[PDB]
Amino acid sequence: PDVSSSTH
Amino acid sequence: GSGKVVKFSYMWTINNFSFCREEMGEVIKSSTFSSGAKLKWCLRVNPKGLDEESKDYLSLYLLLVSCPKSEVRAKFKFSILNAKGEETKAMESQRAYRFVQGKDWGFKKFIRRDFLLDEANGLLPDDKLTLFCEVSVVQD
Repeated sequence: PDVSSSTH
Repeated sequence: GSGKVVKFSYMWTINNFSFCREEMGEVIKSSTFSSGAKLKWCLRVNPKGLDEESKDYLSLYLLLVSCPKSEVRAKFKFSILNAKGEETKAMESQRAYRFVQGKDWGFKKFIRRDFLLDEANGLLPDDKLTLFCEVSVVQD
């Protein structure tokens, strides 16, 4: 897991 | 002949990486690259973390610049190419993620800065950081 966005 | 580019690997080298003094939350964008037959992408790295949670980390993201439809679904894997040209420190999206125009996905804590510096001989040959991003486009 722990995939994230830096835009949203 | 109905075809599609369903997989591609983008290699990106950041020279004089130690010279990159951008502070936490500041970013480095790669040039925009396309995948073929439509889709435009770019990479974004935060040399000193995106935020406090990742202050000691380098943050790495894949951005969808443009797509013909409303979205794009894709699996991705980021890694670093070492001195010997081999892959190391690979991290992959377990599943595919839903990208839309202008949105990115990636790893906030891809790798620790002190680790990258300690292994500079191997991970930063000539002070160059080479990143590898392999993408699997499952829906256009």
